[PDB]
Amino acid sequence: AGFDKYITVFSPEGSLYQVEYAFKAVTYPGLLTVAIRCKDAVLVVTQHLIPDRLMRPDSVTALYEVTPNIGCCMTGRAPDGRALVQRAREEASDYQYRYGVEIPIAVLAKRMGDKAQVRTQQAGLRPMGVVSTFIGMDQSDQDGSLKPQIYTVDPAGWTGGHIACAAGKKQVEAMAFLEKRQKSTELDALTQKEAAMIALAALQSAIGTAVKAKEVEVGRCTAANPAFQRVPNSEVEEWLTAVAE
Amino acid sequence: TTILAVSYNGGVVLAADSRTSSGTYVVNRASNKLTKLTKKIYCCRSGSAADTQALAERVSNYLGSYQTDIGAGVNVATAANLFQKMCYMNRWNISAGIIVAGYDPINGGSVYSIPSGGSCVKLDYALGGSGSIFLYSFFDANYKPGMSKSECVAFCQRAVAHAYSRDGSSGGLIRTITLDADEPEDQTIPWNRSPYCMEKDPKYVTQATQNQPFSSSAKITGNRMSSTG
Repeated sequence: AGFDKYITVFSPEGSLYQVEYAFKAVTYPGLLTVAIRCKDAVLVVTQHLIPDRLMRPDSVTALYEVTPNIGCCMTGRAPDGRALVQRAREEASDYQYRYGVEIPIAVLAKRMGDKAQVRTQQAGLRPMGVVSTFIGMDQSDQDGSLKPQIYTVDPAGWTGGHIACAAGKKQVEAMAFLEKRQKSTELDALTQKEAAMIALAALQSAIGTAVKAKEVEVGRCTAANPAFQRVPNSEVEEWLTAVAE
Repeated sequence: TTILAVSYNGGVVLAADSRTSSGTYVVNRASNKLTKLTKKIYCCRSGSAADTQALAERVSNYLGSYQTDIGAGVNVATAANLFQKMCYMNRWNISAGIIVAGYDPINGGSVYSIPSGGSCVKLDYALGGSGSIFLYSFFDANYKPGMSKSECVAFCQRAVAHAYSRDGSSGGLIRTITLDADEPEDQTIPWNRSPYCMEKDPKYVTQATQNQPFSSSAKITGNRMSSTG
Protein backbone atom coordinates (compact mmCIF):
# COMPACT_ATOMS: atom_id res chain seq x y z
CA ALA A 1 0.00 0.00 0.00
CA GLY A 2 3.09 2.19 0.12
CA PHE A 3 4.80 1.64 -3.20
CA ASP A 4 2.04 0.73 -5.69
CA LYS A 5 4.34 1.92 -8.49
CA TYR A 6 7.60 -0.07 -8.35
CA ILE A 7 6.17 -3.38 -9.61
CA THR A 8 3.22 -4.61 -11.67
CA VAL A 9 0.28 -4.04 -9.33
CA PHE A 10 -2.94 -2.07 -9.59
CA SER A 11 -2.99 1.33 -7.95
CA PRO A 12 -6.18 2.47 -6.17
CA GLU A 13 -7.70 4.22 -9.18
CA GLY A 14 -7.12 1.18 -11.41
CA SER A 15 -3.89 1.80 -13.32
CA LEU A 16 -0.61 -0.01 -13.95
CA TYR A 17 1.94 2.71 -13.28
CA GLN A 18 4.79 0.80 -14.90
CA VAL A 19 2.83 0.73 -18.15
CA GLU A 20 1.97 4.40 -17.70
CA TYR A 21 5.65 5.35 -17.31
CA ALA A 22 6.66 3.19 -20.28
CA PHE A 23 4.73 5.62 -22.47
CA LYS A 24 7.09 8.36 -21.28
CA ALA A 25 10.14 6.37 -22.39
CA VAL A 26 9.10 6.33 -26.05
CA THR A 27 8.76 10.12 -26.10
CA TYR A 28 12.10 10.54 -24.30
CA PRO A 29 14.73 10.13 -27.07
CA GLY A 30 13.14 12.92 -29.10
CA LEU A 31 12.62 10.80 -32.22
CA LEU A 32 9.45 10.81 -34.29
CA THR A 33 8.23 8.40 -36.96
CA VAL A 34 5.26 8.53 -39.32
CA ALA A 35 3.89 5.54 -41.20
CA ILE A 36 1.28 5.89 -43.92
CA ARG A 37 -0.29 3.67 -46.55
CA CYS A 38 -1.53 4.68 -50.00
CA LYS A 39 -3.56 2.56 -52.42
CA ASP A 40 -0.60 0.43 -53.51
CA ALA A 41 2.21 0.86 -51.00
CA VAL A 42 3.23 1.44 -47.39
CA LEU A 43 5.79 4.07 -46.43
CA VAL A 44 7.47 4.65 -43.08
CA VAL A 45 9.59 7.75 -42.46
CA THR A 46 11.66 8.23 -39.32
CA GLN A 47 13.95 10.87 -37.97
CA HIS A 48 17.48 9.51 -38.27
CA LEU A 49 19.59 12.29 -36.79
CA ILE A 50 23.15 11.76 -35.62
CA PRO A 51 24.05 15.13 -34.08
CA ASP A 52 27.55 13.81 -33.45
CA ARG A 53 29.67 14.04 -36.58
CA LEU A 54 32.17 11.27 -35.84
CA MET A 55 29.57 8.49 -36.00
CA ARG A 56 29.03 6.27 -39.03
CA PRO A 57 25.83 7.60 -40.65
CA ASP A 58 24.88 4.10 -41.78
CA SER A 59 25.37 2.12 -38.58
CA VAL A 60 22.53 3.20 -36.29
CA THR A 61 19.09 2.68 -37.81
CA ALA A 62 15.43 2.36 -36.97
CA LEU A 63 14.09 0.21 -39.81
CA TYR A 64 14.55 -3.52 -39.41
CA GLU A 65 13.30 -6.35 -41.59
CA VAL A 66 11.43 -8.97 -39.59
CA THR A 67 10.69 -11.19 -42.59
CA PRO A 68 11.49 -10.84 -46.30
CA ASN A 69 7.97 -9.43 -46.59
CA ILE A 70 7.43 -7.63 -43.25
CA GLY A 71 9.45 -4.70 -41.94
CA CYS A 72 9.16 -2.59 -38.82
CA CYS A 73 10.22 0.67 -37.25
CA MET A 74 10.99 0.86 -33.53
CA THR A 75 10.30 4.17 -31.81
CA GLY A 76 11.57 4.79 -28.32
CA ARG A 77 14.35 3.39 -26.17
CA ALA A 78 16.93 2.40 -28.78
CA PRO A 79 18.22 -0.94 -27.41
CA ASP A 80 14.75 -2.22 -26.45
CA GLY A 81 13.51 -1.97 -30.03
CA ARG A 82 16.48 -3.99 -31.24
CA ALA A 83 15.80 -6.76 -28.73
CA LEU A 84 12.12 -6.74 -29.67
CA VAL A 85 12.98 -7.31 -33.33
CA GLN A 86 14.95 -10.41 -32.40
CA ARG A 87 11.91 -11.79 -30.60
CA ALA A 88 9.73 -11.04 -33.62
CA ARG A 89 12.28 -12.66 -35.91
CA GLU A 90 12.31 -15.77 -33.73
CA GLU A 91 8.52 -15.99 -33.82
CA ALA A 92 8.72 -15.82 -37.60
CA SER A 93 11.10 -18.75 -37.96
CA ASP A 94 9.09 -20.99 -35.63
CA TYR A 95 5.96 -20.05 -37.55
CA GLN A 96 7.73 -20.34 -40.90
CA TYR A 97 9.09 -23.69 -39.77
CA ARG A 98 5.95 -25.08 -38.17
CA TYR A 99 3.20 -24.18 -40.66
CA GLY A 100 5.13 -23.90 -43.93
CA VAL A 101 3.92 -20.44 -45.00
CA GLU A 102 5.42 -17.05 -44.31
CA ILE A 103 3.90 -15.49 -41.21
CA PRO A 104 0.98 -13.09 -41.79
CA ILE A 105 1.28 -9.54 -40.53
CA ALA A 106 -1.74 -9.52 -38.23
CA VAL A 107 -0.52 -12.73 -36.59
CA LEU A 108 2.89 -11.19 -35.94
CA ALA A 109 1.29 -8.06 -34.50
CA LYS A 110 -0.99 -10.11 -32.25
CA ARG A 111 1.83 -12.30 -30.95
CA MET A 112 4.20 -9.39 -30.38
CA GLY A 113 1.40 -7.66 -28.50
CA ASP A 114 0.77 -10.71 -26.35
CA LYS A 115 4.47 -11.00 -25.52
CA ALA A 116 4.25 -7.38 -24.38
CA GLN A 117 1.27 -8.12 -22.14
CA VAL A 118 3.10 -10.92 -20.34
CA ARG A 119 5.75 -8.53 -19.03
CA THR A 120 3.03 -6.25 -17.67
CA GLN A 121 1.76 -9.13 -15.51
CA GLN A 122 4.75 -10.69 -13.79
CA ALA A 123 6.56 -8.61 -11.19
CA GLY A 124 10.11 -9.35 -12.34
CA LEU A 125 10.30 -8.32 -15.99
CA ARG A 126 10.48 -4.70 -17.12
CA PRO A 127 8.06 -3.59 -19.85
CA MET A 128 9.61 -2.81 -23.21
CA GLY A 129 9.59 0.95 -23.65
CA VAL A 130 9.10 0.90 -27.42
CA VAL A 131 6.15 1.52 -29.74
CA SER A 132 6.65 -0.95 -32.56
CA THR A 133 5.18 -0.43 -36.03
CA PHE A 134 5.11 -3.40 -38.39
CA ILE A 135 4.46 -2.54 -42.02
CA GLY A 136 3.85 -4.93 -44.85
CA MET A 137 1.51 -6.16 -47.53
CA ASP A 138 -0.73 -9.17 -47.02
CA GLN A 139 -2.55 -11.56 -49.32
CA SER A 140 -6.13 -10.41 -49.76
CA ASP A 141 -8.62 -13.24 -50.13
CA GLN A 142 -11.39 -13.83 -52.68
CA ASP A 143 -9.31 -11.83 -55.17
CA GLY A 144 -5.66 -12.73 -54.49
CA SER A 145 -4.35 -9.16 -54.56
CA LEU A 146 -2.01 -7.69 -51.96
CA LYS A 147 -3.39 -5.16 -49.50
CA PRO A 148 -1.14 -2.81 -47.50
CA GLN A 149 -1.08 -3.10 -43.70
CA ILE A 150 0.28 -1.04 -40.81
CA TYR A 151 0.14 -2.49 -37.30
CA THR A 152 1.12 -0.86 -34.02
CA VAL A 153 1.98 -2.54 -30.72
CA ASP A 154 2.47 -0.51 -27.54
CA PRO A 155 4.24 -1.38 -24.27
CA ALA A 156 0.85 -2.54 -22.98
CA GLY A 157 0.13 -4.65 -26.05
CA TRP A 158 -2.59 -2.50 -27.64
CA THR A 159 -2.08 -3.84 -31.13
CA GLY A 160 -4.04 -2.14 -33.87
CA GLY A 161 -4.25 -1.53 -37.59
CA HIS A 162 -3.92 1.98 -38.94
CA ILE A 163 -4.33 4.24 -41.92
CA ALA A 164 -1.53 6.54 -40.77
CA CYS A 165 0.23 6.38 -37.42
CA ALA A 166 2.65 8.76 -35.75
CA ALA A 167 4.86 7.82 -32.83
CA GLY A 168 7.38 9.51 -30.59
CA LYS A 169 8.27 13.10 -29.81
CA LYS A 170 5.45 15.56 -30.57
CA GLN A 171 3.31 12.76 -31.96
CA VAL A 172 0.11 14.62 -31.10
CA GLU A 173 0.87 17.52 -33.45
CA ALA A 174 1.71 15.03 -36.20
CA MET A 175 -1.53 13.13 -35.65
CA ALA A 176 -3.46 16.40 -35.65
CA PHE A 177 -1.91 17.43 -38.97
CA LEU A 178 -2.67 14.02 -40.47
CA GLU A 179 -6.27 14.17 -39.23
CA LYS A 180 -6.75 17.65 -40.68
CA ARG A 181 -5.29 16.55 -44.01
CA GLN A 182 -7.60 13.51 -44.01
CA LYS A 183 -10.82 15.48 -43.50
CA SER A 184 -10.49 16.71 -47.11
CA THR A 185 -9.02 13.88 -49.22
CA GLU A 186 -9.22 10.06 -49.04
CA LEU A 187 -5.98 8.42 -47.92
CA ASP A 188 -6.82 5.00 -49.37
CA ALA A 189 -6.96 6.58 -52.84
CA LEU A 190 -3.66 8.48 -52.89
CA THR A 191 -0.56 7.38 -54.78
CA GLN A 192 2.88 6.78 -53.36
CA LYS A 193 4.36 10.19 -54.17
CA GLU A 194 1.39 12.07 -52.70
CA ALA A 195 1.40 9.85 -49.62
CA ALA A 196 5.11 10.45 -49.06
CA MET A 197 4.52 14.17 -49.53
CA ILE A 198 1.82 14.03 -46.85
CA ALA A 199 4.08 12.05 -44.51
CA LEU A 200 6.98 14.48 -44.95
CA ALA A 201 4.63 17.45 -44.53
CA ALA A 202 3.27 15.96 -41.31
CA LEU A 203 6.78 15.35 -40.00
CA GLN A 204 7.90 18.87 -40.92
CA SER A 205 4.75 20.23 -39.29
CA ALA A 206 5.41 18.34 -36.04
CA ILE A 207 9.02 19.45 -35.58
CA GLY A 208 9.12 22.57 -37.79
CA THR A 209 12.66 22.36 -39.18
CA ALA A 210 12.14 21.60 -42.90
CA VAL A 211 14.13 18.37 -42.77
CA LYS A 212 16.87 17.62 -45.27
CA ALA A 213 17.51 14.31 -46.99
CA LYS A 214 20.14 12.86 -44.64
CA GLU A 215 18.08 13.20 -41.45
CA VAL A 216 15.25 10.89 -42.56
CA GLU A 217 15.30 7.32 -43.80
CA VAL A 218 12.27 6.02 -45.68
CA GLY A 219 11.23 2.40 -46.03
CA ARG A 220 8.63 1.15 -48.44
CA CYS A 221 6.65 -1.93 -49.41
CA THR A 222 4.99 -2.00 -52.82
CA ALA A 223 2.52 -4.30 -54.56
CA ALA A 224 4.99 -4.48 -57.45
CA ASN A 225 7.97 -5.56 -55.31
CA PRO A 226 6.39 -7.10 -52.19
CA ALA A 227 9.62 -7.07 -50.18
CA PHE A 228 10.35 -4.43 -47.58
CA GLN A 229 13.15 -2.17 -48.74
CA ARG A 230 14.53 1.24 -47.93
CA VAL A 231 14.58 3.91 -50.61
CA PRO A 232 17.75 5.90 -51.41
CA ASN A 233 18.32 9.57 -50.70
CA SER A 234 18.12 10.31 -54.43
CA GLU A 235 14.40 9.53 -54.13
CA VAL A 236 13.70 11.30 -50.83
CA GLU A 237 15.25 14.47 -52.26
CA GLU A 238 12.65 14.36 -55.04
CA TRP A 239 9.88 14.44 -52.43
CA LEU A 240 11.60 17.16 -50.40
CA THR A 241 11.89 19.45 -53.43
CA ALA A 242 8.23 18.77 -54.22
CA VAL A 243 7.05 19.51 -50.68
CA ALA A 244 9.13 22.69 -50.83
CA GLU A 245 6.64 24.33 -53.22
CA THR B 1 17.32 -41.96 -58.45
CA THR B 2 20.09 -40.10 -60.27
CA ILE B 3 21.28 -36.60 -59.40
CA LEU B 4 24.34 -34.69 -60.49
CA ALA B 5 25.89 -31.24 -60.47
CA VAL B 6 28.57 -29.84 -62.76
CA SER B 7 30.47 -26.61 -62.20
CA TYR B 8 31.46 -24.22 -64.96
CA ASN B 9 32.95 -20.71 -65.08
CA GLY B 10 29.89 -18.66 -64.13
CA GLY B 11 28.02 -21.03 -61.85
CA VAL B 12 26.65 -24.56 -61.59
CA VAL B 13 24.22 -26.85 -63.39
CA LEU B 14 22.05 -29.28 -61.43
CA ALA B 15 20.36 -32.19 -63.15
CA ALA B 16 18.23 -35.01 -61.83
CA ASP B 17 15.65 -37.58 -62.76
CA SER B 18 12.03 -37.46 -61.64
CA ARG B 19 10.80 -40.78 -60.28
CA THR B 20 10.27 -42.00 -56.72
CA SER B 21 9.83 -45.76 -56.63
CA SER B 22 8.70 -48.30 -54.02
CA GLY B 23 11.36 -50.82 -54.94
CA THR B 24 9.69 -52.03 -58.12
CA TYR B 25 6.66 -49.73 -58.48
CA VAL B 26 6.70 -46.12 -59.67
CA VAL B 27 5.06 -44.25 -56.80
CA ASN B 28 5.56 -40.77 -58.25
CA ARG B 29 6.67 -40.30 -61.84
CA ALA B 30 7.06 -36.50 -61.84
CA SER B 31 8.90 -35.86 -58.60
CA ASN B 32 11.15 -32.85 -57.99
CA LYS B 33 14.46 -33.59 -56.29
CA LEU B 34 15.90 -30.08 -56.72
CA THR B 35 14.93 -28.31 -53.50
CA LYS B 36 15.75 -24.63 -53.18
CA LEU B 37 17.22 -23.44 -49.89
CA THR B 38 17.99 -19.82 -50.77
CA LYS B 39 17.40 -17.98 -54.05
CA LYS B 40 20.82 -19.05 -55.36
CA ILE B 41 21.55 -22.28 -53.46
CA TYR B 42 19.84 -25.58 -54.27
CA CYS B 43 20.19 -29.17 -53.15
CA CYS B 44 19.62 -32.46 -54.93
CA ARG B 45 18.51 -35.06 -52.42
CA SER B 46 18.70 -38.84 -52.79
CA GLY B 47 17.98 -41.85 -50.66
CA SER B 48 14.85 -41.77 -48.54
CA ALA B 49 12.32 -39.06 -49.31
CA ALA B 50 10.90 -38.26 -45.87
CA ASP B 51 14.31 -37.78 -44.26
CA THR B 52 15.74 -35.61 -47.03
CA GLN B 53 12.58 -33.51 -47.20
CA ALA B 54 12.67 -32.86 -43.45
CA LEU B 55 16.36 -32.00 -43.65
CA ALA B 56 15.99 -29.73 -46.67
CA GLU B 57 13.15 -27.77 -45.12
CA ARG B 58 14.85 -27.53 -41.72
CA VAL B 59 18.09 -26.27 -43.25
CA SER B 60 16.25 -23.81 -45.49
CA ASN B 61 14.40 -22.51 -42.45
CA TYR B 62 17.77 -21.99 -40.78
CA LEU B 63 19.24 -20.27 -43.85
CA GLY B 64 16.32 -17.86 -44.11
CA SER B 65 16.94 -16.67 -40.57
CA TYR B 66 20.71 -16.32 -40.82
CA GLN B 67 20.44 -14.28 -44.03
CA THR B 68 17.81 -11.97 -42.53
CA ASP B 69 19.97 -11.50 -39.44
CA ILE B 70 23.26 -10.67 -41.16
CA GLY B 71 21.61 -8.81 -44.04
CA ALA B 72 23.86 -10.10 -46.83
CA GLY B 73 23.88 -13.14 -49.10
CA VAL B 74 24.87 -16.55 -47.84
CA ASN B 75 27.84 -18.54 -49.04
CA VAL B 76 27.48 -22.16 -50.06
CA ALA B 77 29.90 -23.25 -47.34
CA THR B 78 27.33 -22.23 -44.72
CA ALA B 79 24.58 -24.42 -46.16
CA ALA B 80 26.93 -27.32 -46.81
CA ASN B 81 28.21 -27.20 -43.23
CA LEU B 82 24.68 -27.11 -41.84
CA PHE B 83 23.73 -30.12 -43.95
CA GLN B 84 26.85 -32.00 -42.93
CA LYS B 85 26.22 -31.36 -39.24
CA MET B 86 22.60 -32.50 -39.43
CA CYS B 87 23.18 -35.55 -41.64
CA TYR B 88 26.03 -36.42 -39.30
CA MET B 89 24.21 -36.52 -35.99
CA ASN B 90 21.42 -38.55 -37.61
CA ARG B 91 23.67 -40.89 -39.58
CA TRP B 92 22.23 -44.03 -38.01
CA ASN B 93 18.58 -43.16 -38.55
CA ILE B 94 18.52 -41.58 -42.02
CA SER B 95 19.82 -42.67 -45.40
CA ALA B 96 20.28 -39.32 -47.11
CA GLY B 97 22.79 -38.33 -49.78
CA ILE B 98 22.86 -34.65 -50.63
CA ILE B 99 24.45 -32.52 -53.33
CA VAL B 100 24.47 -28.86 -52.32
CA ALA B 101 25.26 -26.57 -55.22
CA GLY B 102 25.03 -22.84 -55.60
CA TYR B 103 26.62 -19.54 -56.47
CA ASP B 104 27.87 -16.76 -54.21
CA PRO B 105 29.62 -13.57 -55.36
CA ILE B 106 32.68 -14.37 -53.23
CA ASN B 107 33.73 -17.82 -54.45
CA GLY B 108 31.73 -18.10 -57.67
CA GLY B 109 30.04 -21.44 -58.22
CA SER B 110 30.45 -24.25 -55.73
CA VAL B 111 29.38 -27.89 -55.40
CA TYR B 112 29.54 -29.92 -52.18
CA SER B 113 28.80 -33.62 -51.88
CA ILE B 114 27.50 -35.04 -48.60
CA PRO B 115 27.25 -38.82 -48.97
CA SER B 116 25.41 -41.35 -46.83
CA GLY B 117 28.21 -41.44 -44.28
CA GLY B 118 27.95 -37.75 -43.48
CA SER B 119 31.21 -36.29 -44.81
CA CYS B 120 31.37 -33.15 -46.95
CA VAL B 121 33.68 -32.97 -49.96
CA LYS B 122 33.88 -29.79 -52.04
CA LEU B 123 34.25 -30.94 -55.63
CA ASP B 124 34.29 -29.74 -59.22
CA TYR B 125 31.46 -32.10 -60.20
CA ALA B 126 29.32 -34.37 -58.05
CA LEU B 127 27.20 -37.44 -58.74
CA GLY B 128 24.74 -39.21 -56.49
CA GLY B 129 21.86 -41.60 -56.18
CA SER B 130 21.33 -45.25 -56.96
CA GLY B 131 21.82 -44.71 -60.68
CA SER B 132 25.04 -42.71 -60.33
CA ILE B 133 27.57 -45.55 -60.64
CA PHE B 134 26.77 -45.71 -64.35
CA LEU B 135 27.98 -42.12 -64.73
CA TYR B 136 31.51 -42.29 -63.34
CA SER B 137 32.93 -44.09 -66.37
CA PHE B 138 30.83 -41.71 -68.45
CA PHE B 139 32.45 -38.62 -66.93
CA ASP B 140 35.95 -40.05 -67.12
CA ALA B 141 35.53 -40.30 -70.90
CA ASN B 142 33.28 -37.55 -72.27
CA TYR B 143 33.81 -34.71 -69.77
CA LYS B 144 36.35 -31.90 -69.90
CA PRO B 145 36.46 -28.98 -67.45
CA GLY B 146 36.11 -25.43 -68.67
CA MET B 147 32.85 -25.87 -70.56
CA SER B 148 30.39 -23.12 -71.41
CA LYS B 149 26.95 -22.68 -69.89
CA SER B 150 24.99 -24.22 -72.79
CA GLU B 151 27.39 -27.10 -73.43
CA CYS B 152 27.28 -27.81 -69.71
CA VAL B 153 23.51 -28.24 -69.61
CA ALA B 154 23.70 -30.35 -72.76
CA PHE B 155 26.29 -32.61 -71.13
CA CYS B 156 24.24 -32.83 -67.93
CA GLN B 157 21.05 -33.82 -69.73
CA ARG B 158 23.04 -36.36 -71.75
CA ALA B 159 24.58 -37.85 -68.61
CA VAL B 160 21.22 -38.20 -66.89
CA ALA B 161 19.66 -39.75 -69.99
CA HIS B 162 22.48 -42.29 -70.12
CA ALA B 163 22.05 -43.01 -66.42
CA TYR B 164 18.30 -43.59 -66.33
CA SER B 165 18.23 -45.57 -69.57
CA ARG B 166 20.08 -48.49 -67.99
CA ASP B 167 18.96 -48.06 -64.37
CA GLY B 168 15.61 -49.42 -63.25
CA SER B 169 15.14 -47.13 -60.26
CA SER B 170 15.51 -43.96 -62.36
CA GLY B 171 13.62 -42.41 -65.23
CA GLY B 172 10.97 -39.90 -66.15
CA LEU B 173 11.54 -36.19 -66.77
CA ILE B 174 15.02 -34.71 -66.78
CA ARG B 175 14.98 -31.65 -64.54
CA THR B 176 17.92 -29.25 -64.73
CA ILE B 177 18.51 -25.82 -63.25
CA THR B 178 21.33 -23.36 -63.87
CA LEU B 179 22.51 -21.12 -61.02
CA ASP B 180 24.79 -18.22 -61.89
CA ALA B 181 25.00 -14.42 -61.73
CA ASP B 182 21.77 -13.99 -63.71
CA GLU B 183 18.39 -15.31 -62.56
CA PRO B 184 18.36 -19.05 -61.78
CA GLU B 185 16.76 -20.76 -64.77
CA ASP B 186 14.92 -24.08 -64.84
CA GLN B 187 14.23 -26.65 -67.54
CA THR B 188 12.42 -29.98 -67.72
CA ILE B 189 12.83 -32.07 -70.84
CA PRO B 190 10.38 -34.99 -71.05
CA TRP B 191 11.21 -38.58 -71.84
CA ASN B 192 9.88 -38.39 -75.41
CA ARG B 193 12.57 -35.78 -76.19
CA SER B 194 15.51 -37.14 -74.21
CA PRO B 195 18.99 -36.91 -75.78
CA TYR B 196 19.33 -40.70 -75.47
CA CYS B 197 17.20 -43.82 -75.03
CA MET B 198 17.88 -47.51 -75.56
CA GLU B 199 14.81 -47.88 -77.78
CA LYS B 200 15.99 -45.35 -80.39
CA ASP B 201 19.63 -46.48 -80.24
CA PRO B 202 20.21 -48.25 -83.58
CA LYS B 203 22.63 -50.80 -82.11
CA TYR B 204 19.74 -52.28 -80.08
CA VAL B 205 17.41 -52.67 -83.05
CA THR B 206 18.45 -56.12 -84.33
CA GLN B 207 17.37 -58.78 -81.87
CA ALA B 208 19.25 -61.65 -80.29
CA THR B 209 18.93 -64.90 -82.24
CA GLN B 210 17.34 -66.91 -79.42
CA ASN B 211 14.38 -68.84 -80.89
CA GLN B 212 16.11 -70.92 -83.50
CA PRO B 213 13.79 -72.67 -85.95
CA PHE B 214 13.96 -76.43 -85.80
CA SER B 215 16.39 -76.86 -88.66
CA SER B 216 18.70 -79.38 -90.30
CA SER B 217 21.97 -77.44 -90.37
CA ALA B 218 24.00 -75.71 -87.69
CA LYS B 219 23.85 -72.33 -89.44
CA ILE B 220 22.28 -69.63 -87.27
CA THR B 221 19.77 -67.58 -89.24
CA GLY B 222 17.79 -65.51 -86.75
CA ASN B 223 14.65 -66.15 -84.75
CA ARG B 224 11.46 -67.97 -85.65
CA MET B 225 8.90 -65.22 -86.22
CA SER B 226 5.83 -67.20 -87.36
CA SER B 227 4.22 -70.62 -87.16
CA THR B 228 4.43 -71.27 -90.91
CA GLY B 229 8.13 -70.40 -90.75
